Amino acid sequence: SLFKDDIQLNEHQVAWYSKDWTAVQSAADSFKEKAENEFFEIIGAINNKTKCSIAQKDYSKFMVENALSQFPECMPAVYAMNLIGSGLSDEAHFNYLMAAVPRGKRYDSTEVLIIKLLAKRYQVNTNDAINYKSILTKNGKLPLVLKELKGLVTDDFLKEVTKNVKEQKQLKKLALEW
Amino acid sequence: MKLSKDTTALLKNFATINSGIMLKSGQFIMTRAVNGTTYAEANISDVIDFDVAIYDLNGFLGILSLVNDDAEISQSEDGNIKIADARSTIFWPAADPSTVVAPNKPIPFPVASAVTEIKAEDLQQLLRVSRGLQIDTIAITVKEGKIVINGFNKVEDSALTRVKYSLTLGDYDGENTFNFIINMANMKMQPGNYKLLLWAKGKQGAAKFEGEHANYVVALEADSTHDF
Amino acid sequence: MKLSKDTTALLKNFATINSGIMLKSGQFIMTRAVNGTTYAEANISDVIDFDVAIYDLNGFLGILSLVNDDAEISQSEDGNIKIADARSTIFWPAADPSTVVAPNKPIPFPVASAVTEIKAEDLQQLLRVSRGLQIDTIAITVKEGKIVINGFNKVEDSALTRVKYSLTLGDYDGENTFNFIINMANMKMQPGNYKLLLWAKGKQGAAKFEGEHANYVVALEADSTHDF
Amino acid sequence: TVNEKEHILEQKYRPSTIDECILPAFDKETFKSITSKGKIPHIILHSPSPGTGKTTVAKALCHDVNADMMFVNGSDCKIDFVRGPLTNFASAASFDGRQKVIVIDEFDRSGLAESQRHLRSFMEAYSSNCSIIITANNIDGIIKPLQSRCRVITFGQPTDEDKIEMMKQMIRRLTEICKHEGIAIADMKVVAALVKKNFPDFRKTIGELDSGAIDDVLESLKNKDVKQLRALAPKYAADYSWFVGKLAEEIYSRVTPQSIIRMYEIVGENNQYHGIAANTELHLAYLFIQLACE
Amino acid sequence: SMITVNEKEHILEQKYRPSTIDECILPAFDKETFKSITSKGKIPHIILHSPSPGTGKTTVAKALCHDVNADMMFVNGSDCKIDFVRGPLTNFASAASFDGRQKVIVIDEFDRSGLAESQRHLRSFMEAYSSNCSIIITANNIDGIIKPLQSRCRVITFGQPTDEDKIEMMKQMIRRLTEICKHEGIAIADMKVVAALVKKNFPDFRKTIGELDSYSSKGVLDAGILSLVTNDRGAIDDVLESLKNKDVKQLRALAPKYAADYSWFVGKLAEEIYSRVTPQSIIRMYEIVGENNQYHGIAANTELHLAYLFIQLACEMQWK
Amino acid sequence: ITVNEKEHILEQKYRPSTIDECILPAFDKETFKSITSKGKIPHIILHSPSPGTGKTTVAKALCHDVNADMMFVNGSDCKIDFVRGPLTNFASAASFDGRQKVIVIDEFDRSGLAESQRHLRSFMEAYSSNCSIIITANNIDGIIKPLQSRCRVITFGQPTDEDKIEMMKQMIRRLTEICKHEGIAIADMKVVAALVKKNFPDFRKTIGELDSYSSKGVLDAIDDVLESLKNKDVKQLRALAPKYAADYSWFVGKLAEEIYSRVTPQSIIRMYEIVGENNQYHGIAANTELHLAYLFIQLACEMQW
Amino acid sequence: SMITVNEKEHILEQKYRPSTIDECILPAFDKETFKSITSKGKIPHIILHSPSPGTGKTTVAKALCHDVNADMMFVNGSDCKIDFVRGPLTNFASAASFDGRQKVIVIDEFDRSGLAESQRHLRSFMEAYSSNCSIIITANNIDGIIKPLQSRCRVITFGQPTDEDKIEMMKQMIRRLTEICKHEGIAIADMKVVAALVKKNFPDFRKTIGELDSYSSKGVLDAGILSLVTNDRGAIDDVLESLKNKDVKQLRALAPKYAADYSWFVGKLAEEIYSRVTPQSIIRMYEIVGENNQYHGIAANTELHLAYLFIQLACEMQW
DNA sequence: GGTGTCTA
DNA sequence: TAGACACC
Ligand SMILES: Nc1ncnc2c1ncn2[C@@H]1O[C@H](COP(=O)(O)OP(=O)(O)O)[C@@H](O)[C@H]1O
Ligand SMILES: [Mg+2]
Ligand SMILES: [Mg+2]
Ligand SMILES: [Mg+2]
Repeated sequence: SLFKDDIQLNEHQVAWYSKDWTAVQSAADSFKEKAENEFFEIIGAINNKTKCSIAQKDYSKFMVENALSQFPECMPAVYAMNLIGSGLSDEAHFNYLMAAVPRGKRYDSTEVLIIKLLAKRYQVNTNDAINYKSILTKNGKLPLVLKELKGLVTDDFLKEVTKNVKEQKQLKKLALEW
Repeated sequence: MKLSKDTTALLKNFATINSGIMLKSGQFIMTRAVNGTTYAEANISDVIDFDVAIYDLNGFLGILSLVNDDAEISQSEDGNIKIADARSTIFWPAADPSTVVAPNKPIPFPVASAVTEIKAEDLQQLLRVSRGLQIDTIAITVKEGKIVINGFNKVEDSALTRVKYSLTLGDYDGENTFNFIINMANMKMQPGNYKLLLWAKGKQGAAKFEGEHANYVVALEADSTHDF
Repeated sequence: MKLSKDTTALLKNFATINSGIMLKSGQFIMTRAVNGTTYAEANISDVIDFDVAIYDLNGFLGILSLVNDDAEISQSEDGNIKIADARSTIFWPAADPSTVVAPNKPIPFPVASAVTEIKAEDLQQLLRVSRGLQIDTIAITVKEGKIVINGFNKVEDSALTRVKYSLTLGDYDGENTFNFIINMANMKMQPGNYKLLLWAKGKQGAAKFEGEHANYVVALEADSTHDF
Repeated sequence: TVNEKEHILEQKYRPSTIDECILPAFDKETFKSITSKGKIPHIILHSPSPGTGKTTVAKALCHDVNADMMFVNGSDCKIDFVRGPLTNFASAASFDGRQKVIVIDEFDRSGLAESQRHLRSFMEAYSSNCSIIITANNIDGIIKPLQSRCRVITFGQPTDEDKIEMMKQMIRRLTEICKHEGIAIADMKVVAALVKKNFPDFRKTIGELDSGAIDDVLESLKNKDVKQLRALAPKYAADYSWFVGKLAEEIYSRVTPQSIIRMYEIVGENNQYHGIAANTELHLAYLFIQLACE
Repeated sequence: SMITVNEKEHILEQKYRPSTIDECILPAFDKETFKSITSKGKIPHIILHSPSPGTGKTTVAKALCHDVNADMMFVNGSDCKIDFVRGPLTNFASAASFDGRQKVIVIDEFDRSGLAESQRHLRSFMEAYSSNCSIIITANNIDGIIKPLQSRCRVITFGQPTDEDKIEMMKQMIRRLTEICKHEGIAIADMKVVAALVKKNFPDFRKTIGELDSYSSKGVLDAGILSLVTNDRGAIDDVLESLKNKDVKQLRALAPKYAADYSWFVGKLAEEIYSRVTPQSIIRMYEIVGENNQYHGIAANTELHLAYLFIQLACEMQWK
Repeated sequence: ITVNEKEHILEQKYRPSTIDECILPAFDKETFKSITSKGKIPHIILHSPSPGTGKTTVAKALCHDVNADMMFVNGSDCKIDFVRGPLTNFASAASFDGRQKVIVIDEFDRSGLAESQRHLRSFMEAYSSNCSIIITANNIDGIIKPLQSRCRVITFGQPTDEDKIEMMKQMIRRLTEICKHEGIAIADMKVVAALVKKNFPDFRKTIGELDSYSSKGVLDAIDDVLESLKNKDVKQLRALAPKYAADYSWFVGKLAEEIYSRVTPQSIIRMYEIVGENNQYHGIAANTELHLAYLFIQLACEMQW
Repeated sequence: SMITVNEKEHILEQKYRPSTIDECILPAFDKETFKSITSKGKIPHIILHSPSPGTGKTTVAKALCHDVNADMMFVNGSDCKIDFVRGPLTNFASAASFDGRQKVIVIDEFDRSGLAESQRHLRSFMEAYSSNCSIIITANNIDGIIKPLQSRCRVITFGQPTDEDKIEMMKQMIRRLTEICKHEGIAIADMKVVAALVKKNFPDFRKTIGELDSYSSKGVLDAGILSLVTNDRGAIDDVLESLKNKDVKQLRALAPKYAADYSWFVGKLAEEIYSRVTPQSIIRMYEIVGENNQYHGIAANTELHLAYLFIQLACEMQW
């Protein structure tokens, strides 16, 4: 591009050939299945009783547990996995549910910022800090405190919130609508 | 405003005490470690002409050194910092004051309990040796009619029994015993010569190093003993 | 005792062979890698006046370089090491001999099987090139009536078939084939010129580099082969 | 005393000193007793009834001793956080030579178990400079060797005398802030009907002005529906120990004699296994269905 | 005269920490077994484990070193991650006792779960330098120390004295509390309140000196406070009577009363229900109470869990 | 029959060199000649799953038979750093002459390797024109879905009764020739076909046992617990418990793993309640050795398979 | 004398560490299998694994080397991260010795979980120079060593002797403890206290010499000290007898006696009730005790929780 | 989830 | 400095 009649060179060639590894690294990353699609992929197997394995997959004991608890027919097994579920292999806790719940069919970040924000300013727990968001959003509407306390957003502070570009998106969001 | 090579020298040092700084129009700069264990203050030859908080002071100073000395720092149209060079213009962010830690006021230092001095190359040996011997705490105390500094490695020696290093500052006139313990982590002073002013009232204590360029007050540790 | 800049030069080198050292009163110092694969010995100009084991020899040497040259090392009152400067005193720990690996005695080197020499700048090229080509093993062997060194990368070439580097030391008079393999990781000699004495009896083998400042014996790997 | 800038009444009116707090007889005197010595030992302040404002008493004892005070949300006190900030704080002698006091609020959060054990050697480590004040809803969440280095002080059972006198204190205080905040007093039985409505929890009653009944659940169990129950469960996850008590209490009267024998097996068994159960919110859901059925 | 006052300390359970092994209040054998160690001058690898806090573990560790004039490295066990063991602890075990002082590493509160790896690394390390340097480990829960490590150590176990030893320690602790009051300007009105402290929380001699500090608020001490101290540990009659009457209102109300000490109460209960009930109901009263006791500490609300016991008992207990 | 001399283990030293010398089922053998004739090798994943069938052996030989320039890399070894440096180096580093470049990546189904897998799927888009990839797997699910796209995955195993008959024969005849070079003696020829039967699938397993027995230069694991639970006895279980007291967290993991396959579907739901409850209460339990005994009995009672 | 003394050591379980393979107390076969090795002079790759500490693993490793006049590199297995294996261990396996001494690397306590990669790196490295240098691994838990490694080694497993072997070892250990007392100036009043130490903690010969150090406080083993050794792991007879008699008064009273160490007691109990009771009652005694043990530490009152066990047992146990 | 360790 | 792995 600046050489007209170049050949083709897909995303992957350009990466690997030039040796910037962030593109290669991102080139690897793009191929992998979307987290949300995996979480859906799994829940349906237990349910509709179809094949799949994990360990090729991201697994939240919570998610399956929660998502499952939805149908009162599942609830007995969700319980056992609840009391007992600790220290079972993510893989085991998978196979319990599999041969356990018989039939089938099936059908915060931003707030965390606000909250861990509020507790740090007033030196209080994450418990009142919920009640503090409440007492404001209703009353006083609290963009007005979101105004004083936009002040402390420091870059270091973002890392305790979340681990990714999702954080610097927030950086601005709160520099914004108040 | 413009900043001389001496001022930025000073400022880089303060940056080691605290990553940010709050600069206020006048000829006086000061900072304190976030943890309040070390405080620095200096008069400067340049005049700071506007209030500004800088979040990464080390980064700011690096940029400065990339411009001519005549480069004119001013307040930006939108409020941030504007470094203006002959042909070039740089923009550095002003920080919300509520995000950067500053001392309230310069509290006068109490008249000294003890007074001595430390020579520039002795303070250097102490710092340097300190990384090598792994001396993480030092004690300004009295031995044989002289003021000495004793280094100890507190991880390996809890009581400060085994003395890895000793430096002799000068003879001591008074009759008082004082064992003033300091945390190496808090000796941030830029290299040079320092009047050393020790002060204590009961469990309270502080040491003020008074140099040509600046002053440093630094807290003495809990274990400190004395009859002052 | 006092240590000249040459002795500490040497000592820093030995420190690369083994992290500690056992120093004995006399003009002779020696060390051996913990794994016994490389041994060094040197006569020094300074006289060591007391037996002492040093656990981190690199650390010790760093400290030394922070004092004047006249700094007088002696045995500490409690036995550790005392480095005494004009105005300052440093204390470094003596180590329990049972924790530091030392060679037993200097075993005489067997009369050489083969003798050659290696020039200071050739030894340097070999070491330097070695990091760049990734040559982790070398072979002193015979080709076309001359003693050559051949480097190989043993991870990518198991047999030592593909030769990445070759250096020609000198012609070879005898009729014997010998392929003497050395592990790059064991060439620790300080840069300089070395008489090179190769020796082998059956599966046994060792190479002694004999320099002006010191000697180094270093094991030939099990895959070395010969006619001796 | 006001902090005339701050944005929240409980925060703007927080009693600065130890008298200005609304408390039990035996309790105020015990606390006076402590600050009297001018130096604070290691303390566990434990509730368990909420909104009695543990962290307020604490923030107070520190003020009466004129101590430099580091605050930590208990949720936030993690192993490494204790290793640097606290140790950074705990270690240094203060230029002004007050006592450093670490207040750790609500230390009965969960995986903090390990930071608790790190602290056993610590507390003995800096005794002169420092003390810790732990704030717990349930003591059994403070590990026993920590309980041992600490004064355990355990809050309040207002005497009937306390009751009335506290009550007058809560009216003349609440009166005073509606003053400063320029809010209108239309009736003086509406003030005192707040001081009564939620009594031991004043922090609560002031949070009402800055704008429970188990009925919602009791009603959903009768209706035997899931959507409502499933939703109500996470609401009470917070204090299960309290809620489960209130539940057995009101279901006992409202249900058949045969169902009383069963409601106890169900709730007893559930209560019994809480703390084993991974997800407490779900474990509560499991109770609700079980109950609506039987 | 004798008692050790650190005097840089206000906190008082620590102002009064014993500096030597004699000043230590311990079982007869463990005291001699420690006296034995200090005489020889060379300390073996020891584990001192409670579990219950307050028994003298970390005091005895420091004392053993004092008494031997050891060169001691005191160390927070939580801070011994493996790198710390490889670096500073190794750098120390290895270094050459010169002052001619035996080197001891005291690793305090070393019973953490995830220090398992630092622990495995010590098992080689403890043998390698056993010539030069010995290790004293302090722990509340010994299972958190790996077997290979217990095996390398003499395991002395605190806080389970023989009744004969238990008695002698409670005599010496009382005597101590006295000598401590003397120096703190605390007046002792009744001596009964001082022995009640010693008995009330016995194994633990920290809380024991802790409660005393607590009460000198208006210093000296009276008998009036004695009623504060002893409390009421008597009469199960109210409950025993309500279980016969098989009613709920009474039981429901009595439960929160005893929530405080369940471990004590449940013991007293099984004791007196055993005699007052039928033989067949004895086999059942044990299943019921045993099962209940067993699950206390799992149970969220202890007050309710106690309620659940009472009903269960009124139902199945049948008796005159 | 080919010998790589200077090799220690017979399984390394006798390594069928050609897709012909490999002992294989009907379709499987025809399949690889099918491939070796076209003189070029596509992107492949051979997966077994039952081990010792000859994955890594067919892989290496496919290179041979086409006279490949082969780069052989084991999967545990093929790392975020290796894929970028040597692998890329070889692909883009030029061999003159004929030889075709093929990168055999062995046992690439390994837990932490999934990033090294993605990085290669992209690699394949990058370098495929100039080389070709053969990955080997015990469990294909150890492989990301996208490598299972651009790779032809051929599945080993299941010889027909005809093939069984005729493969046995080849491993028996092939066992004779090893023993001829080795100076090992065959006392009974029915005892050699006792081993070709006993573990039939497993062609790699048969050769380690053979080394074991030549001690006298002639021919004649959770298993211990898994076996004792089937036998439902106590003396054995009671004794095995203290053995594993050491790492319970590891052992209990391995146990649920292998009992899951070996037991009935209804017993799976139960084995989890039993083991889950046990694991759950470890660390409460005073005596961990006994607490483990308590598990074993509980399991022998309720498990059936 | 008849006992090696490291003599730079006060710690005494280590002052007395056997220097050779004969001085080692081991099962009959493993001693001959080790004798066999040292005679030939070239040592194979061995794993010596306990698990239970104290059985001779790291003593035997050092002895094999002594007896062969090996050139030995002793190494803390925890320190073997992969770089150390590529570096110094390779540098050593490769080197040519020359004293004509067989090279042995002893990797002590090599059973760590995360040294898994260093382990995979040895499986190539062990074959490559097996000509030159042999590796002796010591471990408490063998599953922490990868299969491919076990497979490359002779795995000799300590601490499970035959009853015939168990007897001989306890005779030799007693004999040893004696010879060690002799040299330490410890007077032996009753010999019963010395055999009680050997039996009390048997597999482990470290604690066994450790307990002995513990008891010399008064430099005598008199019957007054023999009284001590019986008590710690002592007779469960009083309870075993009360369970047969199925009475409560006795059981109720015996419970608080053993509250102290429940973890030890419950172990001794299951041990002796197993033999003395019916086969059907064995399956039950485990459910009962297992369930009890399992919930100890949840249980408020441990003394009562123990009472609850006893009744439960007297009811369901038959013999 | 937290903490630790190791390899990259 | 992360992610992989392992143990609460
Ligand atoms: N199908 C086979 N034909 C011939 N030899 C085999 C076969 N399978 C395994 N072997 C023996 O095992 C060795 C390695 O086999 P490999 O193919 O790595 O086993 P796996 O199926 O687990 O990958 C070979 O050198 C060979 O002697
Ligand atoms: Mg302690
Ligand atoms: Mg293979
Ligand atoms: Mg060992």
